[PDB]
Amino acid sequence: GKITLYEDRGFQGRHYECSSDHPNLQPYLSRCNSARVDSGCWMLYEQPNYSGLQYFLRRGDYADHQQWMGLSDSVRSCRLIPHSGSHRIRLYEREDYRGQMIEFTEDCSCLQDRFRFNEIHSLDVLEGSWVLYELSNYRGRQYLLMPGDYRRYQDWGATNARVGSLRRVI
Repeated sequence: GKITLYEDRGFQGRHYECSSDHPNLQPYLSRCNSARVDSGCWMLYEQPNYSGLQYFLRRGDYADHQQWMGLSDSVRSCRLIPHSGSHRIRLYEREDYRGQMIEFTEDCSCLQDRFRFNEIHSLDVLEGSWVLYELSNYRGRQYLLMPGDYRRYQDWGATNARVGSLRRVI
């Protein structure tokens, strides 16, 4: 993977290129307002160490932060999302893998239609990486989900359990 991040819109100003995860971009960028993804899928984070608000980017050129649905000019860490062979995820209504479970192998743009619930309290990512979205139709806060077990919503970097949609990283 390869991404180049720029301080100003339109690929102008001081920039930094990456091909791997960086938990601290602050020595290289004082702000970020455009990006060019040459290869790979990436998650940008507002704070260091992969915390705060998250934004998913795929190949292509993003001339300002709004083009990745960002809400600020702050990008302080980034992840290269590893390639996914297949996709499979189990979502649970209650913490620690209790309550109603539903398994997905495809995208879901309205989780509420299936759970008849508005919140997910634990999940296991069996195959592939995914992005969970707070709102339906891939809107609101984003949370990257990589293979692994997540016992509580805090484990995917959320401050509440609200979820509305779910997409495979392809």
